[PDB]
Amino acid sequence: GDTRPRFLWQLKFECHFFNGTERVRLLERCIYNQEESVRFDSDVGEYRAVTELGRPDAEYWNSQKDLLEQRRAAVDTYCRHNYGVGESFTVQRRVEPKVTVYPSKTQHHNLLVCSVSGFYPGSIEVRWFRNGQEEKAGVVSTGLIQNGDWTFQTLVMLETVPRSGEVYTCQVEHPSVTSPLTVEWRA
Amino acid sequence: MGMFNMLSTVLGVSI
Amino acid sequence: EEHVIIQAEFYLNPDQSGEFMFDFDGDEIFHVDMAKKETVWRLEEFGRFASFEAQGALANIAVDKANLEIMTKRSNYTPITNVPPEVTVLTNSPVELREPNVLICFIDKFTPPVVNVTWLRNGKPVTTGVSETVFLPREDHLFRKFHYLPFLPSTEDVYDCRVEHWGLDEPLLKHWEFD
Repeated sequence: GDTRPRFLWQLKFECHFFNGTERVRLLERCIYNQEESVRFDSDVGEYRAVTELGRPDAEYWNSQKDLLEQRRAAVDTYCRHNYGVGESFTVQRRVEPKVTVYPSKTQHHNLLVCSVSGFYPGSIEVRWFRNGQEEKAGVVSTGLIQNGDWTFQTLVMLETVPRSGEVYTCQVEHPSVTSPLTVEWRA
Repeated sequence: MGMFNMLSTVLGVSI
Repeated sequence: EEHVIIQAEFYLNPDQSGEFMFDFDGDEIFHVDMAKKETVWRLEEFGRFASFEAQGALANIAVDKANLEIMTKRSNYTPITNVPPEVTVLTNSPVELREPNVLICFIDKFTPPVVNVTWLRNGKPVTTGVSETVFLPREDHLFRKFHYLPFLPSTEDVYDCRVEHWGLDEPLLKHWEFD
């Protein structure tokens, strides 16, 4: 039923940037059937085998003085270069989130949901206040969700039986607004 | 416009 | 670290297909389409700030296929062992009646990168304006993929994401319906 065996080879060149381009590190990785076999780590400057399968390639590639010179240099020619190219629309991308509050039930209301949609980048702080007192216990969340199209979303819920006369406020802080967003949900 | 660079895969050892 | 940029390629036999894409912090920047031999940007505004020479990517894949036959042999022809995906269906944003939305079917933590995905509206397969990402990388060397179905949310309709993969017994149906 298409039961034929599969053989899979994957390559990853990862550039890791710490504090801008101040410190950059390269990992070239060769992966056979989901096991990494050889790797080039800019911090070593030679290939090392990771499994027995990789030993031939590491020895062989380490003989090509040309290849090695090229990769050692790659942290300039490839990583820092590309960072430059894309910086303007990847690193500095900001997309403000949309915030909605709305009541709910649990698998008469018992749940206040605070939805935060369509923001970038991923890091956000969402908090619940009753009048002015932050509510910490009884908050549950979906955690940060990535949509795959350069936005994120999250739901942050608060288990409460809302008493009338109280104001619940969901407050969001995010690198795209220079002042926190709020949404009230009264009585 | 900047041009993105790529790294070239190099051939392994055969027998 | 602040950020990571991954150039990620693969080649898979016997299906004889390989992708080449760039990832920034887990989002796709662009892939190269082996079929139409050109570069495809994940968002239009990217292709008007930067560009990439697609040709060289084919060069890499040809090499990758070469290497794949070398490894298949060197490993004494031992094949990949299937890892079945996990799937959740999600909307783009909280749904309001008669405003456009998108159903997201998120397929995660599986290998090899071959998965058949079909959308179902009230049980009939539907395909109008659907779209997909390429297979995206993970640090464990499994894959992720997103499938998209734009829709006008109504009381009437129920939707399903059906995912078939070699690692699963029967296929996975993941349900969604307006509340």
